[PDB]
Amino acid sequence: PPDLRPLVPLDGGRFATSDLNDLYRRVINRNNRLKRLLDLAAPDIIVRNEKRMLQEAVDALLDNGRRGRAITGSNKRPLKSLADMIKGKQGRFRQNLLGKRVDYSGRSVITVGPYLRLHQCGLPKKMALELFKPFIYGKLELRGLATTIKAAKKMVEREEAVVWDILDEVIREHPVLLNRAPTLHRLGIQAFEPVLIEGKAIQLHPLVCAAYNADFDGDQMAVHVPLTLEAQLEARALMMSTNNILSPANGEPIIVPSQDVVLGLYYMTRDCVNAKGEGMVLTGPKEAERLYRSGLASLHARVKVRITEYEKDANGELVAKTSLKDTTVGRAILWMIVPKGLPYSIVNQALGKKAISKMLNTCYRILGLKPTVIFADQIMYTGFAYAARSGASVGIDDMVIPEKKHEIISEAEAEVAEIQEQFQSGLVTAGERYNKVIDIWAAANDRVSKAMMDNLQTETVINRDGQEEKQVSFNSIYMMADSGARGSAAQIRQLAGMRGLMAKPDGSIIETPITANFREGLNVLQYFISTHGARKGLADTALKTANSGYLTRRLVDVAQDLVVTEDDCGTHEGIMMTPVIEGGDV
Amino acid sequence: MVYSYTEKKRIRKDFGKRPQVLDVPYLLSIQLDSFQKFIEQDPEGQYGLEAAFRSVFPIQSYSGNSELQYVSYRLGEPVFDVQECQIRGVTYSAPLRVKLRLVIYEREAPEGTVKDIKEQEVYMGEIPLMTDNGTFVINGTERVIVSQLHRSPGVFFDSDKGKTHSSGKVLYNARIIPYRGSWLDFEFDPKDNLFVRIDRRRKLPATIILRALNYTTEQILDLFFEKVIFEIRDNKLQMELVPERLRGETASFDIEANGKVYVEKGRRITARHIRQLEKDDVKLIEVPVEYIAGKVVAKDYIDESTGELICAANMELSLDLLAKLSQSGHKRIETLFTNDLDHGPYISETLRVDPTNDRLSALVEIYRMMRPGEPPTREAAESLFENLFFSEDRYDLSAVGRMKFNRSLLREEIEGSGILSKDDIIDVMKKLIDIRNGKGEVDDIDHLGNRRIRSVGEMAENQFRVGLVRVERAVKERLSLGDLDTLMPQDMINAKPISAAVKEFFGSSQLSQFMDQNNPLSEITHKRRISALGPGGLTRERAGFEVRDVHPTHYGRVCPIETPEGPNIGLINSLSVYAQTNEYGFLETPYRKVTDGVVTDEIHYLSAIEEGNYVIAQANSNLDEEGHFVEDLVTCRSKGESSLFSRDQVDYMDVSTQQVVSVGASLIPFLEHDDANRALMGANMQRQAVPTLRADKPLVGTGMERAVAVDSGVTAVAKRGGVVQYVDASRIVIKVNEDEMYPGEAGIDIYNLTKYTRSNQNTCINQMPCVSLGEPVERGDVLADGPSTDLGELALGQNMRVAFMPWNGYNFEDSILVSERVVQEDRFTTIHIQELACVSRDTKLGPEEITADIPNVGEAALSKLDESGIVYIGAEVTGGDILVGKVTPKGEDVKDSSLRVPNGVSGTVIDVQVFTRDGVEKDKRALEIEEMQLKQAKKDLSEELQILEAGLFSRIRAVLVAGGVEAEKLDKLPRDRWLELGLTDEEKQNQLEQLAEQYDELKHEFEKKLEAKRRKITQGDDLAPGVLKIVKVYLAVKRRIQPGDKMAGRHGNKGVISKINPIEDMPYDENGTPVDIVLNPLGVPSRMNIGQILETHLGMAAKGIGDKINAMLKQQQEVAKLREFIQRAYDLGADVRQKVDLSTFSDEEVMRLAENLRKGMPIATPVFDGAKEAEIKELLKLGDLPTSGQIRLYDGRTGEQFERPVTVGYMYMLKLNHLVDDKMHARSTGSYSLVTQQPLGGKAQFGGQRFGEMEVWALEAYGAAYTLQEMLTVKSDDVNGRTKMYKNIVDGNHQMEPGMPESFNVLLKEIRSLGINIELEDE
Amino acid sequence: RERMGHIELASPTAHIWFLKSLPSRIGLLLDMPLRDIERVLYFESYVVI
DNA sequence: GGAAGATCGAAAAAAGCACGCTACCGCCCGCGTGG
DNA sequence: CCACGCGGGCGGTAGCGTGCTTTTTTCGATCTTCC
RNA sequence: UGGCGGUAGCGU
Ligand SMILES: [Mg+2]
Repeated sequence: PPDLRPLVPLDGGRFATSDLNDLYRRVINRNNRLKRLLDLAAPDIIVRNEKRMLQEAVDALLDNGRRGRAITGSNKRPLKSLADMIKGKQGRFRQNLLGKRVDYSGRSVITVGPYLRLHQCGLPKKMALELFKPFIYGKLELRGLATTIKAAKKMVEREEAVVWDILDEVIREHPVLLNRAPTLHRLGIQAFEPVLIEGKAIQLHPLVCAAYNADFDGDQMAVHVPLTLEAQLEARALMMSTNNILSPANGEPIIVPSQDVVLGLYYMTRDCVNAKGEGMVLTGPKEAERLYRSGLASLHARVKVRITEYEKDANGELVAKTSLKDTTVGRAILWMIVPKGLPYSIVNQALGKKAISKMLNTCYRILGLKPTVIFADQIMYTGFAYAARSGASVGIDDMVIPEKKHEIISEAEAEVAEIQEQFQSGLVTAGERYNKVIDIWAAANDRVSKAMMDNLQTETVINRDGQEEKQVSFNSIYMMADSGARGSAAQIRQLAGMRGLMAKPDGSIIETPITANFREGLNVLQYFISTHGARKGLADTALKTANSGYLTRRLVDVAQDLVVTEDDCGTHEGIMMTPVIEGGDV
Repeated sequence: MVYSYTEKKRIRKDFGKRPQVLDVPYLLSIQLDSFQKFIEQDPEGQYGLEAAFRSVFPIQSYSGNSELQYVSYRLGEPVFDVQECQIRGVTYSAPLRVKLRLVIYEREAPEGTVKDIKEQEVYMGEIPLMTDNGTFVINGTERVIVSQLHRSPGVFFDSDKGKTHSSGKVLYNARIIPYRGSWLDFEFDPKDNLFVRIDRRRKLPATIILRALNYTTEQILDLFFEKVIFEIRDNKLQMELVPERLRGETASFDIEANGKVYVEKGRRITARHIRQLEKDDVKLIEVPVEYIAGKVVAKDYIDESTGELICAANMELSLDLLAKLSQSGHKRIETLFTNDLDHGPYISETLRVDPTNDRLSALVEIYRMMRPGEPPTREAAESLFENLFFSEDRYDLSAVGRMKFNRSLLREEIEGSGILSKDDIIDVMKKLIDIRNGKGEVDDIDHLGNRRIRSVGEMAENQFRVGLVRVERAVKERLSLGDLDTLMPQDMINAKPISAAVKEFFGSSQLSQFMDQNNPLSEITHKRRISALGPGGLTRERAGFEVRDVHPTHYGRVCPIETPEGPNIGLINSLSVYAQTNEYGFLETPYRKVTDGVVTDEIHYLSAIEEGNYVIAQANSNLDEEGHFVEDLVTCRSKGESSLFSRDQVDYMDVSTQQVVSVGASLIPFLEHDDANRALMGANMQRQAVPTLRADKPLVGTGMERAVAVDSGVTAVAKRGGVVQYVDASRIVIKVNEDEMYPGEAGIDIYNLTKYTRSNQNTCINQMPCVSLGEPVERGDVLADGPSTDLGELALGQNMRVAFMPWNGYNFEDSILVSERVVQEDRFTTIHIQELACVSRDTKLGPEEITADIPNVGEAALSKLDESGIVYIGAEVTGGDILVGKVTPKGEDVKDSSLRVPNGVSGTVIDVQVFTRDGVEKDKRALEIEEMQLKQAKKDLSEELQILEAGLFSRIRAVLVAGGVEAEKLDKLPRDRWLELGLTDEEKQNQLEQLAEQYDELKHEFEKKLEAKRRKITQGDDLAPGVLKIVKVYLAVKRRIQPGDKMAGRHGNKGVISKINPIEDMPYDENGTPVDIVLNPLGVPSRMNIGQILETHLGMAAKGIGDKINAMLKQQQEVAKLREFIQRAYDLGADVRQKVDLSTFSDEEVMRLAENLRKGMPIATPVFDGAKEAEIKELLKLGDLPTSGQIRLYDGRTGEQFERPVTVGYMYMLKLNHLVDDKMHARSTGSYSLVTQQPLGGKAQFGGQRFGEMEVWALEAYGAAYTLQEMLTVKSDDVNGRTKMYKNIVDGNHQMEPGMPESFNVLLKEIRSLGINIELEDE
Repeated sequence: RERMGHIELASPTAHIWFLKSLPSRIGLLLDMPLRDIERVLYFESYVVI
């Protein structure tokens, strides 16, 4: 049909060329020429050539380039026939049919907003005004402010205050769906209850970011707006982030406190020995908060407080037990936001990342999802506030290099020299020499790492109303390492120990390791050696993305049909289940 | 050492201890040198246009006794200047006028003298010239051609890795690749049989080509195999024994001879036995008849009595065959030695498989293989074989190709013929057989010695040669058919194809790309970028892991750090700082020759191949004052391996510490304390940084910002030293010194700045003068800085007093909280310039006219319009406004097609440019622009006129006072009256007339120049066909910092703005100064960017020093104390290479330096020769700030005190070109596509977001189903559904009508358009 | 958009999806080699009926 | 006893190659006949 | 001497030629088991 | 208020 191969009116008298129109014109010209030749009774050779080139034209029209050369045009490249753009990645079957652009949609860069509840998101005023335009028009028509749609349009472009009030009424409980461009797993798209904010960026909840796998480094979110009641109820029931608490792959919780939040909790649970206010006896967490805010005590002080723990007994009733426990004031403050179901033992720890996750899991299992969401919001607020109050910072002086390390390196060199001497004497071969060199350097690296860890973990020495005593160090880098907010033992080892044995691109280990810390200078050769592994990993991920996408698409296509249709088969046949043992471990 | 006047204003405190022996060369040397070689006359040819002309010409007219040959070529002066070409919008090109000579030889006589010689200069097209800046100007746009990296022509002897055969046996293949022609591969098969493949067609037996080379089977056998002689004389079957031939073979008989039992039957040969054989060195050894059984006979022995051959060549011997030889009487039997491992009998088996037995048969087989489906012809086969390999024009190995061919085969002769010879193939296959036999090693393709860089000149020469042969065909045929009499050689040569090819290469090639003018570093990196893409290169997707790795030979040539992340990683790199190109094209690096133990200052440029032989020292290796290595055992590189070496066994040393990194990566301070990924992407974002309206010097730098700024063309570098005469925001006038005027010259240099000109990325390009009136200048000094430059120093971003601490979760992860004071000072506000175009194309129904009155338009909108019809300069139009009033003729009034402001775009109109075709009536604004340009040109001409006229009138005044001596009457009288003054009849009048005539001649010449400039301005610009008038309007807008904007530091930290917090909430120190930006420390420990902290500390120290200086400036302290403090600050450090002496500077110079240092002293830290922590601590101690680098901050929100000290200091931060206002887009009811009735895409088209396939998958993953139908039909492409949805939402009812998507109907109709019968069943 | 026309070919022509998409449906039905079918079809070789 | 079924190995052809977003360049056209 | 038209390919006695990988088909060449 | 291809670049 003509509309399916339109002649787009280009600027001026020019008309945009269509490949299908050119192919059809070629075919029609060929058919007319063949008809004329047949009518005039041309010699058999001429009509034979005409028929052959008509067949070639039919080849070009039906499927260009299938047999031989594809018929090109002014672009010196093959044209598009029916078959080429029916199939393919850009073909009509999978480009405008399986996934298509939609209206009532937008996109914008995102920023973190701490003052947002778990079920809320921040939408710009302009985005909300543009996306919800028909709803605003309808509400204005109902209100009688605008007599017709044109008047409502004029009022909207004029931006009165009544249009802002109408918009505020519209958005009240209208969820909007937010998603990322590389939506990999099921949790890639979730709905939120938007709230009007200033600025030009979409404020996103911090906890759900790990669900989206989207760091606030310039990533862009895409927002869609449901209209019909069924879509709104889908938004409130299944699109909601609150309902999405357990991952569908392994059942572990998807939301998990991370980064500054957990760090703050760490600073709220570490205990000193001679902190101001030690030995005080308080009656409740309220007095602990009073003392802390008044400046009469420090968060790391160890005191005794009267805790009224509420526990669940038979028939689910709550029983209160009051006991004079020994803890820190920070734990007493943390106890304020804990609901009335959890025991006090879930808080009287160092409050690492895994401890926080376990506490959240216990709260969800015991009290349910509804208290759990509020508890998560409260712990996020408290962690952010007390991380701000902590003032944790990283400095060059916080990076302590173990004193023995240099000496260790020296002895390692001595060792390798001896081994090298053997290869000079012919006692050992080159391969054994290299193996012994690698083993000696690995042992030296392990010793250096152990010495650095021993230096860092318990460096702080404190007077406690008398003689000196040891306690877990307050070094900031050690805080991030132990709390698990960000970083690992390997990274701290690279940071203040030694880089280690780097590898050649082929995979062979370099004979000599990088013996200089990141804190101190790195020579040219060591940096050049590390660049091999850096480029290796970067190229690995770059080529990995495409294969992962292709495998995901194939797996999705394979299992598209399988849905649950019945309750119970009644079959008595099932697979065997035994613990997997590969030998030496389960 | 004496400092330049531009350097005395601000001297950067530079750390580091290693002295520099080689200064940083010209960063744009490669492009300029390549183009200079390409466009210059070469007496020996082999380079540029001369080589192509000599290779192509002359042309024989099919034995027509008439040819034309090259004589000379010349490049004409460009018609338009670079600035004129940029403003007008045309291609900066130069004519190529080639003087040629056609000669018609005498007919009927092959050697007869030429009858007629027609010699003339033909205009053979125009070629684009390249500016001093290193960029080409194509169609009024600045484009850059990157240098490709491709495998060098020659022989590559490699092998498969062994997984192809799946049996653990590797296969060796030798590929001969030419610069032009067909590739030739010799490959081994699993059956140990050689095979030959031409142009990746079906393989053939290797001996087929040998037969085609007119080589007999005996010739091949003796060429590729050794010979053994068997003698049945004396009835003992004695054979000529070679002790080395008996190595590693089990004894099948008793080899005792001369009464000595070296080794007997049943005993495997031993090395002592071979030694005993060598000592005895017996010539011949008796042999049983069974031993010579499997040996193949090389000579096709024939019996003279019978006349028939006993056995053919390369035939396995047999007992009956041996008896036949014995009865024939032949005693000298020939055998081919076939060792199991030392000499593999692959050639014999390959010959056995070969079906062809003669030259004709082999040629027929080759013709069939190359040209399937065609009957074989002997002459056709001969022609095909000769053209495929032995033809000069078809197959041509380049000079670098021949050099590699000879080097790989150890031919020792660098020079050779371009064509491939028989001996070359013989040697190649012999070396392949040697590789198979176990001696020699295969080469590595990833080795940088096997890959060469092709610059712009070589590709331009190749394209020129292609066009030359294209026109050569035409001139050949025209000369062959046409009569040669009265033939004017102009019309044989047609410039259209060659010009089209050149234009296509320079404007649409795979490597010619628009340059990115974000900041001078961006242009420098783009001009020094090496890519592996383009013709004759790798593909973006089918690259492979091995090609994206960094080889150990990349040291000193390719930066391992700078590389675009993504699909192009590894395939695109940046040239090293000191790296240059050899004559053959292979990358080379400087090195210092080490003689004895002392490292001399001699510099040698070592290539990739030769670097692997000598031992290279380390740049960071300690050296004493004398030159010896203080450490006996030093780290070194040898054979591409890093290991410890002694003092004596080192031969070369690195020239400098920064020899490894590129120019872009070398600008990162404290690079040695940063992770490779972090540093790589930090440099990547450093490449993209929009210029701010106030450029601020970086407090912490690496010292090459001066070199980068000078080498880049953004600055205005003076060409001749002198004294500034007239400084202004637009023009600079330089009065050059007495030494530097050419005779008969004004000595006045006029530098015209570029003010608010659009870049290729819609960014501002502004130039601001830095010198003052009366300030002396010297050649090479900067006069006016460009974008992101301050006092001739690169300044990408701004110095912010930042701190590292969490703040209420706003810096949750990598997100940046920015104080409102930054917005107050507008430190990051950026000017963006957009350009809109309107074309008055001529239609068949009628032309288009730009007028003011438009049918049915609001008169209020016409207020911005003028009488001419273009918006006034300086208007504040917004979205939806009209710029130029254009109407177009209608069918059988005028339709309003006037250009309007795109929605969501605003700003101020800065200027309008008009282009008018010749003959079209000029417009009013065109007249205004032309008269403004004429006024500027006349002002420059008058600036020259004033000095010339002053000199001439001073000379005539001297003449008058010498003759008349009425000085008072002279000075009261006007100079024009001096001209007409008469004197007594001698030289007083003669010289007066001779000077008046010169004055008149000067006036006439300058009037002629003014007329020429007026003609140049007035001349109408050429336009596209059918186009009458083109109007371009430039708008500009200031974009300020808003939440969501992307700001990143140099070291690699990224993120977006989270909140513009009012200044009262910022943490404040004891002094009460706000702490400005606050970052998140959490990103530091994981992503290794520790160089941040140190830099931050250093930055703080720098500011502290400046603070002190500022104090001494505020209290009006005397110059002595300021000089002492500056000297103490500069002298700080241990064994620093810089020795600043403040005593030699004058008091004014010291005061100026102190004034420029009042905002902190810039610090230069080399890449690897950086400043240790001790120097930072000492500098902090000098500034009285705490040495720990952490202070006690007080919260401004609550007024409390933070428990732990936090890290604060001044850090350099940039602004990425990733603004938020141009990224947000939202649509409710927009336009729709014609074919699918679906919402469009793209912010510029007001389209809608794309619902991807994974989005549908996730929607099905949840239980939502009505939402999927919303996404699919109602909201996208169901027109009835769309209308009903809109009406229902307006009415308030949220009810749905499913409908039928139009895309499915489109697919149904198109499938029915074929022979398929897809349809609908009634049920 | 849902209205089509027909081109009346002067001579019969083969459909290419049923000819080049392996296995060749025309060749499989006729039980002849694909190369022979292609040579006969493109007006260069003759076939006996 | 030496041809037809089975096998093997090389050649040839088809098919794909994650997702968004941004910017610009060509959407005619040049040579050959009939009024 | 301009407007329609036509077929549109650069390059060259034609053939679409170049450092990916997997699957399917075909065809020639050979090995073998019986009419 | 007309979008169809191609090229290059950017973020995962
Ligand atoms: Mg990110």
